[PDB]
Amino acid sequence: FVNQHLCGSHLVEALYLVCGERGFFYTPKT
Amino acid sequence: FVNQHLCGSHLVEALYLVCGERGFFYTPKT
Amino acid sequence: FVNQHLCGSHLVEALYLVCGERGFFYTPKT
Amino acid sequence: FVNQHLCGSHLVEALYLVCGERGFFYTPKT
Amino acid sequence: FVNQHLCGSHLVEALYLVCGERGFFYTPKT
Amino acid sequence: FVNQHLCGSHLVEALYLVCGERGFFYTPKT
Amino acid sequence: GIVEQCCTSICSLYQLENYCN
Amino acid sequence: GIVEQCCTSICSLYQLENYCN
Amino acid sequence: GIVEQCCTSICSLYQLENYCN
Amino acid sequence: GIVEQCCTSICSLYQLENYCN
Amino acid sequence: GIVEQCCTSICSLYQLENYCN
Amino acid sequence: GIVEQCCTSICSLYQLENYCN
Ligand SMILES: [Zn+2]
Ligand SMILES: [Zn+2]
Repeated sequence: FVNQHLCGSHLVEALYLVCGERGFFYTPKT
Repeated sequence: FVNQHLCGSHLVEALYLVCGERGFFYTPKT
Repeated sequence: FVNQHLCGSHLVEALYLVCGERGFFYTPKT
Repeated sequence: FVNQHLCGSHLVEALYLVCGERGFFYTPKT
Repeated sequence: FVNQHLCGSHLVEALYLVCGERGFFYTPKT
Repeated sequence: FVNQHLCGSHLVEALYLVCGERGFFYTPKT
Repeated sequence: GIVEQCCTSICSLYQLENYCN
Repeated sequence: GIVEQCCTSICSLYQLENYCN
Repeated sequence: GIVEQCCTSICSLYQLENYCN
Repeated sequence: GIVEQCCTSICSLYQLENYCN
Repeated sequence: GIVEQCCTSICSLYQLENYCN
Repeated sequence: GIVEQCCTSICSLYQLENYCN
């Protein structure tokens, strides 16, 4: 039932771009 | 002379995958 | 000396995302 | 229930490539 | 009901990388 | 002077797509 | 109408060829 | 908490803007 | 003219915002 | 058979390691 | 020989079509 | 410093492994 592993990869790509070239952190946790 | 913007997008994809669903941070700086 | 073909592919991806599910046009010309 | 947002991103990539460096428009609507 | 086409695209990327610049094959069949 | 590693990644993506869900082999060698 | 034709079923190459300029 | 907010529903641009440094 | 403006220099977000419908 | 083993369940690294030349 | 033909010059579609099974 | 180490030369897997939490 894979889906969270590919779903987190669709956000990272649309995340660092939003910044433009500054930096960001990705920590998946409650 | 674009290249660093597309070069940092080839690493992020090959970075969160190494972890394996754990978490990581991306901060480009000296 | 490829570079414009891969350069136009790095923009399209960062283009439809900016819209946010609205629509856009890509016409490369002087 | 995300799926259409990631589904429209798998086509754009396989769309501008078909043209071959010519141009194309992406307008999702009925 | 697309899914296998985008599913085989998530593996190829995480396949040639495992090798490490050696070579590999992708033949989807029973 | 990286460039061949990222250049081989721009073809694999535009290679399996050409087939259309059939199969292909990637072996870089003279 | 690519979202209502390719997302539900990989459109053929000819059908997707009629979308380029 | 991006996995429990965007994976279940495309987060808005403003909500995703509060995640950048 | 995105190929002759962003490929030579990452266009700003505002300039790229004037390209969406 | 990677489509019928990794698509239904992320194959392990060892199993995917036996597919490289 | 795709690394020594497409990396130096985008190979044509026909040339890349002779590489599929 | 991944931009000044991998962008100039594919960093090794061990070097990139010391960047994960
Ligand atoms: Zn690239
Ligand atoms: Zn995907």
